[PDB]
This record gives sequence, structure tokens and C-alpha cells, in this order.
Amino acid sequence: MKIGSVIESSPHSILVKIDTLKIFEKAKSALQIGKYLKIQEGNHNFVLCVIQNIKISTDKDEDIFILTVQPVGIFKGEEFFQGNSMLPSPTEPVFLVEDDILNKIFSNEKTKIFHLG
Amino acid sequence: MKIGSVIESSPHSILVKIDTLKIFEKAKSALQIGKYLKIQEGNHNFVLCVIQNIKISTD
Repeated sequence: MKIGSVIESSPHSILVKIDTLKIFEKAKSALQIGKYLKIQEGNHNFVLCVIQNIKISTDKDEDIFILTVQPVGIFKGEEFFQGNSMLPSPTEPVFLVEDDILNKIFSNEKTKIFHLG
Repeated sequence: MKIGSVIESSPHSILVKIDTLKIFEKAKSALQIGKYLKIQEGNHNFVLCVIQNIKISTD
């Protein structure tokens, strides 16, 4: 919906399809190797994944963008967990990710904060 | 029939098919990690099968 939908799947990797032209160029800053994405995976959950490979298909008049992602965890409500088993199926949109949630993940209340960089 | 038919039979895996998109939309809630399906296998002896973390391959 926001950027695209998932097409294929596997017990180790997830394959995502992204529309071309305006959508890719508008949000090309956040579409790089090593960054993060979130997938709906049902109704109220969300699965966090990291980008590993980006390709463009043009042969046989099939111009489209294809991404490979690997999950890292699932956050339910306002808290983050690790080691997710439930995984998304096709017709599931991807809704990008912001930086405030990343700040919340890496710096929780108390937890004996020790800064690194 | 109910969901689909069998494409390939092999000693280690069975390749199955789904008829159309409406069936997939209705049964999306039951095709995911660790879900179970049964195949006819002759007259009445059903065979239980297991599927992986996600169960799809759109082609």
C-alpha cells in the first residue's frame, strides 16, 4: 500500500515487490542496504526487517523493483520483542519506518544507560 | 476441489496448487507457520502434512 506488497516468502527470507517511477524516487533516501522496514503481518502486529538486496527488473517488459528482507523481531503495542515466529503472507503492505521508534528501541527508561555513540 | 489439487509427487516433498484468488483470500488465516493440511490419498486414508513459517509461492 504505502510502498508495495510482499509477493514470495520463505522460512529464512522475504521477497518484496515495489512499484517504479514516483514511489521509488520519492523515498529513495530510506531505501538502502542496512536500513529497516516494517510489514503488517496480520491485523495489529508488525514485523521488523532489514534490507539485504535491491534489484530492478526490466527484461520482458517487467519494469519493477524487487527487495530481499530478513526479519529481526516483532513489536506488539508499544514494546519490542525478539525472535519472531509468526511471519507475513502475501497481500501485506509495507509502511516504512521512522527514527523516533528506533530511538525508543535503543534507549529505554532506566536500563542502566551507558552511551556508546 | 475444496482448496486445490496436487501438482507433483516426490519422495521428499509434494507440490500442491490453489485454484483462484478468492480461495486464498478466504483461507489466508489458515495458511501460515506450522499449519496443517490433509490430502485424500486414495479412497479415504487421509495423509497429514506440515508447512513452513510462511506458505506461499506466487508465480
